Amino acid sequence: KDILCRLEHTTLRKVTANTAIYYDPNPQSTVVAEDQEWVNVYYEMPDFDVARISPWLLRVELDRKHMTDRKLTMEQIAEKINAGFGDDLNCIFNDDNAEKLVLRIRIMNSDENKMDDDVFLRCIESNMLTDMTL
Amino acid sequence: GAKKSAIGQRIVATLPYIKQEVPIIIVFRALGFVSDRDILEHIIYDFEDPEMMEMVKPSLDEAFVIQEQNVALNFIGSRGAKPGVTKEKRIKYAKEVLQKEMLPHVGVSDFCETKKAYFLGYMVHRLLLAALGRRELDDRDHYGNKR
Amino acid sequence: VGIRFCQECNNMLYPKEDKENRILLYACRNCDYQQEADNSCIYVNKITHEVDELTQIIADVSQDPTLPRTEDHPCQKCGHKEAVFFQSHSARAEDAMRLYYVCTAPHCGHRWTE
Amino acid sequence: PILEFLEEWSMENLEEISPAAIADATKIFVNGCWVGIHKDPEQLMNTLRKLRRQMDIIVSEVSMIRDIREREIRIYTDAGRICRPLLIVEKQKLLLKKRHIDQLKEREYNNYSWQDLVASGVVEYIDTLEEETVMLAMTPDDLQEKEVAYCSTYTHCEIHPSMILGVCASIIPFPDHNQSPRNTYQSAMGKQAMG
Amino acid sequence: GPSSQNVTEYVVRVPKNTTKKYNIMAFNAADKVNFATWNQARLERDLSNKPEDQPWLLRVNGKSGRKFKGIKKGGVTENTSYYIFTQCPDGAFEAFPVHNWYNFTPLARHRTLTAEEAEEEWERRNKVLNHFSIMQQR
Amino acid sequence: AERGELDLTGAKQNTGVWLVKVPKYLSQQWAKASGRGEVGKLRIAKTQGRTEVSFTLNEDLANEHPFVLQSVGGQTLTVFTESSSDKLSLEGIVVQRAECRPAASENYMRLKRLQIEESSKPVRLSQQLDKVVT
Amino acid sequence: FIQMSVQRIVEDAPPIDLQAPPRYLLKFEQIYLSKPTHWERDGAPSPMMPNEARLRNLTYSAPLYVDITKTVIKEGEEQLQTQHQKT
Ligand SMILES: [Zn+2]
Ligand SMILES: [Zn+2]
Repeated sequence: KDILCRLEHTTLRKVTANTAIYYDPNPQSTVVAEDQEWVNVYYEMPDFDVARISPWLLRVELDRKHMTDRKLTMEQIAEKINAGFGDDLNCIFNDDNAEKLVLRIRIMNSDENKMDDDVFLRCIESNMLTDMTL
Repeated sequence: GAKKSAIGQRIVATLPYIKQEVPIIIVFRALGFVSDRDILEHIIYDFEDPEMMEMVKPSLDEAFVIQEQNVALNFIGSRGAKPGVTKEKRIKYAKEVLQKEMLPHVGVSDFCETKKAYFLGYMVHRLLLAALGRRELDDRDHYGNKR
Repeated sequence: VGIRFCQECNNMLYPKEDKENRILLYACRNCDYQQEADNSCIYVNKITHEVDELTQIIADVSQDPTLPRTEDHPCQKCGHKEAVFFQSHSARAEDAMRLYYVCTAPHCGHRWTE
Repeated sequence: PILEFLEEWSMENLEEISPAAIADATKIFVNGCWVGIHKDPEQLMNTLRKLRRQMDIIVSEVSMIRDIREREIRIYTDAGRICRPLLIVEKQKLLLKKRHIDQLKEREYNNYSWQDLVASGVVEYIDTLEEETVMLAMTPDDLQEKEVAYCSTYTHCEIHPSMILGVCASIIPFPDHNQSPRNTYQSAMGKQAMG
Repeated sequence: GPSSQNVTEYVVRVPKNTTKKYNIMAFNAADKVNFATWNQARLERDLSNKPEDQPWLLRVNGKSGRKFKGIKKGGVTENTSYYIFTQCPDGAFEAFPVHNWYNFTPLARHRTLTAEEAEEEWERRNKVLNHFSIMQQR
Repeated sequence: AERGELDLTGAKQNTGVWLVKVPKYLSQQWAKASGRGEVGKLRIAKTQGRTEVSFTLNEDLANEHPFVLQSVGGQTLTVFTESSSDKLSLEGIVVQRAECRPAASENYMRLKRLQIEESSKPVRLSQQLDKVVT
Repeated sequence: FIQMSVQRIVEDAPPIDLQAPPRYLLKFEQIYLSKPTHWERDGAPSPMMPNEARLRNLTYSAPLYVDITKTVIKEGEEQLQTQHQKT
């Protein structure tokens, strides 16, 4: 079954439960209340996003059952995003201990400082749910 | 494509005597329903259903350039199978198709455009419900569907 | 989730940010109109769509003579012994075998599932 | 006559209402034309059936289909719709009584005929669309028997289940005792026989 | 008081002819029409026909106010008739037949894209993004 | 000052009017006896939590019609007129809607049958000709 | 088809209008269908029995006639109406 998991084509659309685009310009004050508990962990010592980051944010929820059934964890997924998009996307994600798997995405500070700052998150999202392969 | 996959599935009307099927919102615009609410009220009867709303979003965005009934008719007429050599001929041609050629059983009188929009809205509503899976697809083999 | 229309032209309102103040605003295209956004969420899609079918089921199915009826599941709201049961009927449910019940008593559109 | 009658029963015209009323009301279609909406489809359908059964304003070949789960009432008056007569069952009881049979026995010198059954509202034509909404008892002798309790809402009963057969298939004896491909071959041979 | 159980019955009168024909003008709830701000208004037949069988144009306060278009109700009432009952001091209702019915819709006022600009910017549709930019260009 | 100017007194004074739906035969009799001004009486009865509308046709004209009221909140209706002197006016706003129905039902279907039979007279049907045209 | 469709089609067809300038109008008005009749070589019409149609290889047809009204206008504010009965 491990080999099957490595053979079977898996995309984020298979492991994600739901996804939403949130507008929260200041990451220190997440519009999602529950994110603040875990997002504060990362934004306590921000890196590469201290100066600037996209005010828009894409939040993805992943189904634990599909994730565990495919033996997929957030680590390689977050890396696979940066493996696909490069450093274009600041990708930040909650601990495995959380009831729901959450990863937070913003467009890079230099692109904020490629098509648009907001709507291209739909291009990113739909591409991540379609072409991006885990 | 990034933009294509960002907009996704979108609705086109295959009208008679027209070379390329127009975005469905243009037919409502051509019927005279200008604002998005006037059009969506005929498509979505319960605005509290976000799924239907998200399914119509790309159709509204595609039509956005056409914000006038005369422009939609000129667009329909310039897409006519016999293009009119001038905008006035194109608009009268497009009106004649929408008056007699499209949905004749609903009506052919010059004031039946309101009833045609409701039935066209219902055709879209059925397509949306089918795409959303709330209603099963019609069966060609069902003899109730035969004559 | 909520859709807003321009109060002037009844056209769709689109989310926008003011670089001057950095706040979400619903701006009307072709209309130079903007409105104060409140939900702060511009888009959401449920891939697994774990929506409860009880919301979609219609109380009028209690009148369908082709639906089965059972006296073993009394309605909680009114105590009526007879109830009407059926399956999901939604094509997106890849596993639709659970039974949804609706009270057979008139004007009592109570619905539940075992 | 249907469209005129619907105006009597407050069916709201599409051109005289706001779309917000369409959510709760039921769409009324006639021959595929969306005529309007109605807020009390149950009383309307009962009235339509009663009028059809009485042959007052609606002829027997008109079919009324109510999609209860979809708030739609479709009335089809067009030609070419295949339909068949079915006995009406109410309160788990046949509307057909010995008086009707006796009158049908006394068919000669009495002018009582099939048309009197339709006019009596004892039997009605059900088309393929309306059959979807019909709960049909195969026989009154066992399907509508309270002891079986399989279904307590039969709306119609088959006159005789053998009437599903055609002309050539009705010549087969005991077709229910033959393999289905053999009933097909006889249906061809019966057309090739001599007599 | 009596209002809890009041019963009123009035005679009905139907004039044979009236100097002014009665018509129904209906507006949608979303139109939010307000007559207090209508300091001036114009109701006249349209110009697209280039009369009794043509749409109506409704304009408020000249060019400054809102514009509406009235379209005749296509569905005839072969088995129905409409009458307007008005209160009268003599205790009798006077009914006027609805000679015509017109449904009015508001017309937006802004820099609408012309047929030529649409025939031009249709070229965008193959690759359109960030539609706000089209209005900034216009 | 223009030909199209509307006399908005109906709107200014907020004159309220009732839109009532009645059968063609009923209004036809009223139009025939219009010169009498005694076509009938309209009775309205209100109770603690219920009100009903009904009309009684004059005996001579006939030789009870309960009315069902309908909501006016779903669509704003107004009444306007055009004077023969080319002067438009707004009579008022529709404040109540009602519909006429007959009290009886079985005998009422007889009238409908008579109307159907009368309506069949103009429906021309192919005539069988006993002898060929010579 | 005969009782209704035939008459509806005849009535549904738009009246022919012709312009020179005198104006002419043709309006179809009523359909009549005679019993199946056969015309002998001499031209004598006779009722056709189906047995005869099968035997003589005839076509069992009914003569179809229609009432037509012709109105002419000669720009002199006057119209002449002529009706061709059972054409
Ligand atoms: Zn706007
Ligand atoms: Zn209950």
